Amino acid sequence: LNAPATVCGPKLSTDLIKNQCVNFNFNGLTGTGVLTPSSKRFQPFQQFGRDVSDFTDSVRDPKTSEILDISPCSFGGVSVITPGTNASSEVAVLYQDVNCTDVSTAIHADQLTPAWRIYSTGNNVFQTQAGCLIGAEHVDTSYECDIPIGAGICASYHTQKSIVAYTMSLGADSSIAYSNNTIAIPTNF
Amino acid sequence: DVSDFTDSVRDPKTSEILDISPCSFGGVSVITPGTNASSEVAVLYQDVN
Amino acid sequence: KPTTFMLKYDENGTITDAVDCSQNPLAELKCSVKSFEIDKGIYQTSNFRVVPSGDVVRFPNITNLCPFGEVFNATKFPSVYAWERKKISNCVADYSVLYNSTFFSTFKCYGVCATKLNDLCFSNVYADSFVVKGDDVRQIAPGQTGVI
Amino acid sequence: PFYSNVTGFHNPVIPFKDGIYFAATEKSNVVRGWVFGSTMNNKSQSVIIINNSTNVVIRACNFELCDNNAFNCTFEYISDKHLREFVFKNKDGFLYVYKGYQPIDVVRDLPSGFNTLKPIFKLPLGINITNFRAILTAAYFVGYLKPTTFMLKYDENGTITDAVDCSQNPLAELKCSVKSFEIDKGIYQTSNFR
Amino acid sequence: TQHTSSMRGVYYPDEIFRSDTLYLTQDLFL
Amino acid sequence: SISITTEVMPVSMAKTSVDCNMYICGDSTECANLLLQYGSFCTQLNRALSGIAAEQDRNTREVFAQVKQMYKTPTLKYFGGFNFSQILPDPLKPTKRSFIEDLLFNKVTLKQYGECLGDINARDLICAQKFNGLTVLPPLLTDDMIAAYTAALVSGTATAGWTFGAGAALQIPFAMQMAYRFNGIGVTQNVLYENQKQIANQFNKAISQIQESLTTTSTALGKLQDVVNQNAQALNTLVKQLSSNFGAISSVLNDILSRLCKVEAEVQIDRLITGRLQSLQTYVTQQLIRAAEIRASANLAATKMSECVLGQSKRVDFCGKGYHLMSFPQAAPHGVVFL
Amino acid sequence: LSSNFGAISSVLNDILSRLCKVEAEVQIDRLITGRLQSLQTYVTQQLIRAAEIRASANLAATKMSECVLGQSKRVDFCGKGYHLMSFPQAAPHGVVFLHVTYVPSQERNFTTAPAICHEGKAYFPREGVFVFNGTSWFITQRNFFSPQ
Ligand SMILES: *[C@@H]1O[C@H](CO)[C@@H](O)[C@H](O)[C@H]1NC(C)=O
Ligand SMILES: *[C@@H]1O[C@H](CO)[C@@H](O)[C@H](O)[C@H]1NC(C)=O
Ligand SMILES: *[C@@H]1O[C@H](CO)[C@@H](O)[C@H](O)[C@H]1NC(C)=O
Ligand SMILES: *[C@@H]1O[C@H](CO)[C@@H](O)[C@H](O)[C@H]1NC(C)=O
Ligand SMILES: *[C@@H]1O[C@H](CO)[C@@H](O)[C@H](O)[C@H]1NC(C)=O
Ligand SMILES: *[C@@H]1O[C@H](CO)[C@@H](O)[C@H](O)[C@H]1NC(C)=O
Ligand SMILES: *[C@@H]1O[C@H](CO)[C@@H](O)[C@H](O)[C@H]1NC(C)=O
Ligand SMILES: *[C@@H]1O[C@H](CO)[C@@H](O)[C@H](O)[C@H]1NC(C)=O
Ligand SMILES: *[C@@H]1O[C@H](CO)[C@@H](O)[C@H](O)[C@H]1NC(C)=O
Ligand SMILES: *[C@@H]1O[C@H](CO)[C@@H](O)[C@H](O)[C@H]1NC(C)=O
Ligand SMILES: *[C@@H]1O[C@H](CO)[C@@H](O)[C@H](O)[C@H]1NC(C)=O
Ligand SMILES: *[C@@H]1O[C@H](CO)[C@@H](O)[C@H](O)[C@H]1NC(C)=O
Repeated sequence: LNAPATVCGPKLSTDLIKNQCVNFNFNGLTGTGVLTPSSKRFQPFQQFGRDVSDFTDSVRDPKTSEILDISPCSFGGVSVITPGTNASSEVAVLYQDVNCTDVSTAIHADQLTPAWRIYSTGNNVFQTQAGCLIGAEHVDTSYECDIPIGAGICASYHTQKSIVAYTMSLGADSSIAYSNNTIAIPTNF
Repeated sequence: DVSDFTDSVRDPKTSEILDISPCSFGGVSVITPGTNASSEVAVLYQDVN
Repeated sequence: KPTTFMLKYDENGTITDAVDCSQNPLAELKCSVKSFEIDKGIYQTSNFRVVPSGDVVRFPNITNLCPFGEVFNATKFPSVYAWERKKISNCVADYSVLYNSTFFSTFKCYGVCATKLNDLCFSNVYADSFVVKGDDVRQIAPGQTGVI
Repeated sequence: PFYSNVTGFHNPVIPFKDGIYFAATEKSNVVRGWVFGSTMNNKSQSVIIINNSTNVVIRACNFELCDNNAFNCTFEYISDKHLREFVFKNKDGFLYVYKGYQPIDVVRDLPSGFNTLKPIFKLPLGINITNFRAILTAAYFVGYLKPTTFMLKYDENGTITDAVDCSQNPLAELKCSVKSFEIDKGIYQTSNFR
Repeated sequence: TQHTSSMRGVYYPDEIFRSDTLYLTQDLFL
Repeated sequence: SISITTEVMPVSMAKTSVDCNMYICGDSTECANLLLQYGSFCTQLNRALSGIAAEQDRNTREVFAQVKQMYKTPTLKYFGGFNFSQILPDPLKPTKRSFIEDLLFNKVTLKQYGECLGDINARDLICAQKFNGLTVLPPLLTDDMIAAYTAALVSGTATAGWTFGAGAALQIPFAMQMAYRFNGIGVTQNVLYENQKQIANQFNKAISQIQESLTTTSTALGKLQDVVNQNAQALNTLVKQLSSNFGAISSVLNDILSRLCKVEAEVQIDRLITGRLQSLQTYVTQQLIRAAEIRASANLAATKMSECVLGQSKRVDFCGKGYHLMSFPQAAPHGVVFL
Repeated sequence: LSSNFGAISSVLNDILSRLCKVEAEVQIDRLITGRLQSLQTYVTQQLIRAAEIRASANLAATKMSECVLGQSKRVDFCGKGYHLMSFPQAAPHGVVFLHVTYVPSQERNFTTAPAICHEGKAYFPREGVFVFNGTSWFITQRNFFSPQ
């Protein structure tokens, strides 16, 4: 592949699919990812584009000469939030650093790798900066932090109980006013 | 065992269960007062009867 | 079904309880910490992937076959001191006619395995042809010595 | 290499050591063509790369060579002031040609500046090249290539706009070691001496 | 009709004595 | 004379994580089955990185969350002639920080990290990933929370003095508190009460000089810069090591899997796997060693917050050059600045 | 010890009992490399953890020196409040300190002045502050109300 490819084997070419995680094969260059339109300006002797870790990130379509960007199919860590087995058997799940639509459609289409047989997403889907939180209900009151999730978001087991996710409070609020001719002195200990 | 060691066996003639234990091993320490003081030493065999 | 289980043996060696390890997130937590009772907190258990949902094959507009027969089944072959270079380009090559026959005495591929040659594509192919002595065919190899 | 010595000609059999950088400052297309023989006789194979006014013809045969017929051909290819610059390199039986162009005005001399050269073609002709010669119907310059390490800067669009030769100065080797064009004040370990 | 298999169909995986542990195994289970 | 001096302390570093299979094997299944032969490598490595990530939030919480009360910032910021406006938040300003904190955040300069940063309020949150499998996790306390902590500390110092670190807050005028601190350093009270205007003027001029020295492009915050640089350097090395072949015919798994058949392919993949394991182990060891040093620096920052902001100290040169009177904290990227 | 690191088995006796010596030596080399890697990793982690335990023990010794054998003025070095005295108790692999502290309580509001003027001269307190009940001016100490 020093030049555009001319001597290939017998294979059937298909149509290209965008905005979807697919297996791809461009002139013998195989992989798995999602293809998007690109804004890169290739020169006519250039056929694909490369990363600093020898990963191909852009490619020229060998039927229409269109430049496409390749991105990885989404992956990450899974965290389980529990209030203790002695308290309850309910859990919440954090999918770290991922979009909530990308995991909700994958769950509903049966396309995630940790596939759980008895598991429902429900209507408690909530986007954080740490990732996507499923199974915890967002409330507007603020408490001290019980189980840290991240970016100012904490979780707890509150009230028929349920797991709740809130923004943490820094402390008790109080105002003492500066006056320039009064002092406060303790009378006991 | 958890580290894939066999710790018991069944006798292929009498059908009796036998436990297997390692032969006793450990560390040896030498206690000296110094060479210029004396040439006698004491020996500690660590964790053994 | 092919699953992972965690079994609990008693002090007398019988299985008294188990967890099916792909039923729940809580079951996977119990597998991960290797316990039946969990304290309060948050625990990293595994990694998630999204399964691919399609297939895209993309190859150039090539229709012609290319002359392997007019390279191998050729009347005249030159000397080894004056070999000839031929270029194969713009073709669909089969490669099955080479390793599907017992006609060749020596068939050795450097860099590739033979049956993998049919799936992957090249830019162009170069063919060198000559006639050599019987015991000099082992000198046609990388890093060899001899007069050839 | 940067700031190296090049020979200016205002048609000897010039050697071809490890590849050349050829430049020409023309106004009426005087220098057109080359020949890349070994002994410049009919006893050795030689390739001519000449264009006639529309068409570029490359031919590799045994040639009689004139100054001031053709037999045993093996390769043929036919295809359809200011500064023209070329790079010729030859390895593994392949002859690589790179070409670039630049508008200059006049002085008498090769101007100072930066310009980048794009590939045109590589030929699968398996011969030694130890000599070359230009084909003339106004000056041309010859420099020689050497195995060096360079650091190149690709911009936001993908064009090489700047470079450093890592064998020119201690400062250039420092820039190649820390991978930057700007250096803070201090002392830095760069390499070892034998 | 269809019913549910509430924690049924567990067998001994091999011919090895084990005692007072928790053992993880991967095999064909119900 | 009254002098104000700056001390810069690093508190925390960046929290990082790696997908061990995505780094070593990508999406291959042959590589995964081969990596299964090494036992529990990825699990203990994720465990070590998770321990470091939790330790960083523990460091930040120990340094900054020392008050139990969130004292509101006063409307008037002129206490006895002492001008507190540049170290307290401005109500008519979009950011919720101080002037000096804005300068400190502008002074410290911060790809392929694989993290995802954005704004959640304006829906300007983007998460894009990389094929190498590296990620940077967000801190538990946001920058506004740390700014609120420092604002509460400065307001408690300006309003209640020293008493709130050792009990309940007790109000006192600022000139009487300053006279008590003059008594603490061994000078009598009439020295302050008869020279109050001069002392206030010197305090104001020193405050003005700090925010000029922090504007004229100095390198006083280099201790905070070095930490950032160190992280980037280490992580960049972990990327570039994916381009080495370690004796194999290529550094990409897909080529070896696509042009070789199984028996030779297993040998080449084993050569790649060994080198990638070694690289990742080296990275984890050096991150643990750097985390120990960050922990010691954060412990020193916590004890300086306790003994110089919530009280007056007698230890020589522990906080400042001279006889210590009082001290003010300011939040900085990954650290704290004491005045 | 249950991993085989690419060898045919994780037990040396099986490899030595069902294989001949050269191939057995190859498999034993595969096992040896992995077991050295495991032991090296364990020792490195133990050294890094020993450094942290040593720092904690240094802090415990300076607390025992400055809070049990004396009374300290450093804020929050030993408890919350004004330190009076401290007692040590032994714990498994550790020490527990019981700090006794004085906590002020039940504060009152007073009107205060920096100085008073008797006959054209200024008067400053030696120890305390000037306070005003509602009728007369007194002088007190800062941490406990006792008017003089
Ligand atoms: C390849 O074929 C398609 C349709 O058959 C056509 O649209 C396209 O332009 C062709 N490309 C080239 C490079 O011939
Ligand atoms: C101080 O408090 C104690 C209990 O904490 C109480 O017994 C005592 O009477 C109080 N003193 C006064 C003067 O009220
Ligand atoms: C050592 O062994 C002897 C004989 O078995 C036994 O009598 C003795 O008590 C042992 N020593 C101990 C248990 O300290
Ligand atoms: C084996 O141990 C269990 C645990 O208590 C006990 O209930 C059971 O009776 C024991 N088996 C026999 C045969 O005694
Ligand atoms: C060309 O190289 C030689 C040897 O390095 C050197 O002596 C000579 O000065 C160079 N040419 C010019 C014009 O400097
Ligand atoms: C000169 O150009 C003509 C067409 O313009 C071409 O046919 C001919 O081959 C060229 N001459 C040589 C010697 O190649
Ligand atoms: C052309 O080459 C052949 C061998 O390649 C040689 O025998 C012949 O003499 C050459 N032609 C001439 C005219 O010498
Ligand atoms: C890339 O090309 C565009 C199109 O003219 C131009 O506006 C832009 O400045 C170029 N980028 C750089 C870095 O010069
Ligand atoms: C306090 O300082 C600020 C900034 O230097 C200034 O704008 C303000 O007027 C000062 N307050 C006074 C003089 O009361
Ligand atoms: C999730 O995807 C939707 C649709 O592409 C997009 O509008 C949104 O910004 C994404 N959110 C994140 C956090 O990436
Ligand atoms: C008296 O004490 C109360 C208790 O906090 C306080 O609210 C009030 O402001 C004080 N009085 C004056 C005049 O400051
Ligand atoms: C203040 O002190 C005087 C003299 O001891 C006393 O008579 C008066 O009652 C005190 N004030 C109050 C409010 O108790």
